[PDB]
This record gives sequence, structure tokens and C-alpha cells, in this order.
Amino acid sequence: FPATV
Amino acid sequence: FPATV
Amino acid sequence: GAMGSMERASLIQKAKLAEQAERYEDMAAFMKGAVEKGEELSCEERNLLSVAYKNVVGGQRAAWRVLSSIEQKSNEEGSEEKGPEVREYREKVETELQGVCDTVLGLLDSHLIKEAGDAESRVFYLKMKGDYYRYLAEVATGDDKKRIIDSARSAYQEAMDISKKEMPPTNPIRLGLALNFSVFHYEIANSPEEAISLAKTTFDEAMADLHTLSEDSYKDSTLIMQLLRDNLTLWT
Amino acid sequence: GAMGSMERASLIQKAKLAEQAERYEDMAAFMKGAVEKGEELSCEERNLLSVAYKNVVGGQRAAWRVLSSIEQKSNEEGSEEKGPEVREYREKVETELQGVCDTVLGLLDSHLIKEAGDAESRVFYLKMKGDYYRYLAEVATGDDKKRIIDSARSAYQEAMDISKKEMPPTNPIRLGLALNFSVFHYEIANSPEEAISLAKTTFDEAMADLHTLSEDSYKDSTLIMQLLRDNLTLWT
Ligand SMILES: *CC(=O)N1CCC2(CC1)CN(C(=O)C1(Nc3ccc(Cl)cc3)CCOCC1)C2
Ligand SMILES: *CC(=O)N1CCC2(CC1)CN(C(=O)C1(Nc3ccc(Cl)cc3)CCOCC1)C2
Ligand SMILES: [Mg+2]
Ligand SMILES: [Mg+2]
Ligand SMILES: [Mg+2]
Ligand SMILES: [Mg+2]
Ligand SMILES: [Mg+2]
Ligand SMILES: [Mg+2]
Repeated sequence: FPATV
Repeated sequence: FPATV
Repeated sequence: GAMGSMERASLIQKAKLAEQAERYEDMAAFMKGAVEKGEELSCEERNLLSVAYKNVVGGQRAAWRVLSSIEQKSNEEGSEEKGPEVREYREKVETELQGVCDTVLGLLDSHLIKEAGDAESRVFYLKMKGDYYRYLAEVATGDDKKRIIDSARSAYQEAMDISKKEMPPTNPIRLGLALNFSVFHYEIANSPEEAISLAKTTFDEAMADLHTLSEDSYKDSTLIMQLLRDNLTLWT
Repeated sequence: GAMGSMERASLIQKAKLAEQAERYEDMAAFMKGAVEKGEELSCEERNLLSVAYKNVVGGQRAAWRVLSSIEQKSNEEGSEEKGPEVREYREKVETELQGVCDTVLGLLDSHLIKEAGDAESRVFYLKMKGDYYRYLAEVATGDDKKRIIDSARSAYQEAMDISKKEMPPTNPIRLGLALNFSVFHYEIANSPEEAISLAKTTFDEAMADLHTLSEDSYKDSTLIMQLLRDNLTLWT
């Protein structure tokens, strides 16, 4: 999955 | 801490 | 609410303890209590709120994906019928997830966003609104899926508009907003080109502004820039 | 109970799903529902029950230790007074932990142990009774601390007596019981010599019986033997 903050 | 199962 | 009798400062103190103990459900309940005192949140307090719910919903999303994958496998040709249990339990986790998202959105609507006038607070809360609508969108399959997606988009867009006007391109809130909106485009809106354009333009504009920063700000900004690069690498 | 309307087989199915999703609170609630159907548990079902509660209480113990350490630091000379919050939150976690232990002990007493006639089931349940009394002992500081310690000791001792009579020295249940009783001696009963003697004698008697085993049984036994060796290394 892609990076989120 | 020591191992327990 | 169960936290109504506890002092605001005590709730914040206990949220910090809960974080140290990796008790994120407790941390979230403490922060919900603190928000419901009705006073605005400081920057540190806003971050405690976000950390708590991000961790709770993050675990729920991971569980939901495990169960959804099992469910999808059960509906392939050749798969033996095992009854309603997989769907039921996926639904149970899904409902709990939606409950947490509705709780967060409720805090934002009553009344965090309307009282947030500074860019740092308003952008942060609008990003959170985008994020929790995005989590709702991940599990949505019905009549309202388009409206849920649009709610996420609208919140992210308002946050982006303010961030571009009011914050430098290296501001970590601006960067994290762009990171997450880019992921919205890729994963939710079926818009991988927009996702890639946003991540690249955000990275490049940040790069150009690093020269203005202290060592400590540089470290903060470059960490999130690396997340943008990581996504770009994944997508290209 | 909330699981009273769900089929036994569905509860077991959902416990397995919860395990895959790392949803151990759910897993425990499902298994509690299954036990409360009143039928004896198979070996696989006994292990599901144990895995679920071990993981729930394990997280609570880790959180309790973090908070207890903070509390102890607050009571050192020079430490600034911060009010009742650290004690209160440690107490909250402690009470929840004690609740889970009481739940498990309740299942064992009503009526898993009394119906367990085979060595494999009876030893397993008595080991669990020892384990959950040991977790109560870890947090006990009052009038009943000695009785709680003795309850753990008594359960472990009954389990050891049956295991020595009825099981080979390489049986994983016998080995895991000895491992945990040894830790009881070291950490709870202030008896490090007894802990070390038990771990060494258990290891050595198991070593001597490995020749009787298949490859797969050998792997099972030697894994737990390594845990005994690890503790011995820590303690000597
Ligand atoms: C006071 C305030 O606004 N915040 C949010 C930004 C933060 C300090 C507290 C810097 N920061 C981060 O750099 C990390 N998390 C994060 C960044 C950006 C947003 Cl919009 C939200 C969260 C970066 C990722 O690792 C955790 C810290 C928190
Ligand atoms: C059916 C039954 O009695 N059980 C318990 C023993 C087990 C299979 C299911 C083998 N086993 C293990 O080897 C591990 N856990 C464990 C061992 C011994 C006891 Cl008394 C309890 C648990 C060893 C540690 O890693 C997990 C498996 C489970
Ligand atoms: Mg007050
Ligand atoms: Mg649903
Ligand atoms: Mg644009
Ligand atoms: Mg039935
Ligand atoms: Mg107490
Ligand atoms: Mg002896």
C-alpha cells in the first residue's frame, strides 16, 4: 500500500 | 522478560 | 460521555501515557473527551488526536483487508461454500470502522473546523476530514459511494487551496496533505495521472524551498518528501 | 451473553478469521462464546482459546509494565508531583487485566476443568489456571497476594503431577507447562534455584527422549526445549 501520514 | 508459552 | 467528569489537562496527560503504552483505543477516547470540553486544540493536542485515531482506524483497515481478501477468494469458481460467517465478520469489522470514522468526522463538524481560523489548524482538520471520508470510501459499495468520494475530495481541495495560499511548500502539514490527496487520487478516484502529477509537483516545489530552512526543519520536510518519492517509485 | 445466538461452529470459524486478522479481542470473545455452549473442546479449540487470551492479556501486561515503570519513576526523590493521573491510568489498565484473568479463570472453573479427563486436556487447562493466577500475582500488592500466588502454584503443581505420570518428557504440553512453572518460580515465588533446576531437568529428560520421535514431533519438542535453554542462559 502507498504511504500516507 | 523470560520465555513462556 | 464517560470522560465528562475528567479534567481537560488530565485527559491530555492520559492520552500521552496511553501513547507510551501503545493503548491507542484509550488514547482516542481520552482525546475525544478533551475535544468535547469545547476549547480549541493546540498544535500538540491536534497531533495527539490524529495519532490516536490514525492508529485505531489503521488497525481496523488492516483487518478489513485481510477479511475482504478471504471473502473474495470464497466467491471464486471452485471455492467450497462455507456459509455466511466470512461476510458477517467482515461486516462486523466494517461497521466498527465506519463507527470510528463517523466519530472523528463528528468531532471535526462539532465543532473543530468551524472554530479553526489559522492555516495550520484549519488545513490539518480539513486533511483529517478528507482522510476519514477516504477510509469510508475504501469500504463503500452502495448508493452513497460517489457522495462519500466527493466529500473526501472536497475536504482535501479546501485544505489544498488554503495550504497553497498560506503555507510554504516545505511545511510538513502542506506536504502530508499533498501526500494523502495524491493517494486519494490513485486509490479512490481512479486518477493515477493526477496522483503522480501532484506528488511530483509537491516534491519539486519543496526541494526548491529547502534552502530557507534550519537543520531541524530540513529533517522534518525531507522525511515527508521521501514518502512522496517512495509513492512515485511505486507508481512509475 | 452476546454470543448466545451464534452457532458453536460459526464461533470457532470466526475465531480462526479473527486470528488471521490479528483481532485477538474478537477471537477471545468468540472462543468464550464457544466454551459457553457447554460442550468439551477439541485440542485445536483449546489452542484457539489459549492463543486468544494469551494475546489479549499479553498486551495488557506490556501496557501495565510501561505505566508501572512511569509510576515508579514519579515516586523517586527529585521527581516533580504530577497528580493522580499516572496511578489512575495504571489502575484502569490493571483492572481491565484482572477482569480478563477472572474471565478466563471463570471459564476454567465453569466448567472446563471438571469435565477434562484426558491428560492432554486436563494438564492444558490446569496450566492455563496457573498462568492466569500468575498474571494476577504480577499485579497483586494486597491482603490476598499470598493466596493468589498459592493458587497459581497449586494449579501448576497438579498439572505437573499429571504430566509426569501420563505424558512423555518430550510432550509439548508437558514442556510448556514446565517452562511456565519455572518462570513462576523465578519471577513470582522468589525461587530462582527451583526455576533453574526445573528448566535444566526438563531439558535433559526431554533430550533423552527425542530418539523416539518422528521428524515433525522432534521439531515441535526442540522448539520448546530451546525456550528452556534461552531462560537458563538468561538466569545463569
Ligand atoms: C502541530 C502540528 O501541526 N503537527 C502536525 C505535523 C507534525 C507535528 C505536529 C510534524 N509531523 C510529522 O512530520 C509526521 N506526521 C505528520 C505530518 C504531516 C501531517 Cl499533515 C500529519 C502528520 C510525519 C510522519 O511521521 C510522524 C510525524 C507531525
Ligand atoms: C492441541 C494442543 O494441546 N495444543 C497445545 C500444544 C500445541 C498444539 C495445540 C503445540 N504448540 C506449541 O508447540 C506452541 N504453543 C504451546 C506449546 C505448549 C503449550 Cl502447553 C501451550 C502452547 C509452542 C510455542 O509457539 C506456539 C505453538 C501448541
Ligand atoms: Mg476544568
Ligand atoms: Mg456494510
Ligand atoms: Mg492542481
Ligand atoms: Mg447449535
Ligand atoms: Mg488495583
Ligand atoms: Mg520437583
